[PDB]
Amino acid sequence: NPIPTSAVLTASAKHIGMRCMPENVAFLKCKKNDPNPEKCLDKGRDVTRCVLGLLKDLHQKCQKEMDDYVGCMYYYTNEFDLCRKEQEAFEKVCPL
Amino acid sequence: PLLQDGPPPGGFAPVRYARRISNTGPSAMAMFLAVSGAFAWGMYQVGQGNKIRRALKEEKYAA
Repeated sequence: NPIPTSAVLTASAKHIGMRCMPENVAFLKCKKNDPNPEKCLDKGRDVTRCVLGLLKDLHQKCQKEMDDYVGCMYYYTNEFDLCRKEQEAFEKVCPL
Repeated sequence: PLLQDGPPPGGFAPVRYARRISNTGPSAMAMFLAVSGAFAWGMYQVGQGNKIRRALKEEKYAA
């Protein structure tokens, strides 16, 4: 449901970095070999679909505790150390 | 008028004029030690804080 904006993606990067690891590694290896966007096209959809699935899962499982996290991250321009309150409120319900 | 101004019986109270010195404040190596120890402890604290800031920045970059 959420649009993959800057705030949501930065907020959920913690969960992306442990569930999207193989797809991200594959895309990075593909991009390193050749800079062609055309050649990296096919691997550029696997990561997109897996990240969107993760965002859907996080939105459904952690609904109220993620909207406030995204709102505060957008408010403070993605600075983790400032608030952090909705942060632990977020991994409290999402177990990562 | 037989009531001239003058000192009271027994004279006036003794006074001081010899430049009493208070000698206030820390003395000798007290300030030097208090500054050197503060400098060392503060440098250690600064190193610890820089380590913490480096950890924060590297986790931000890992995000």
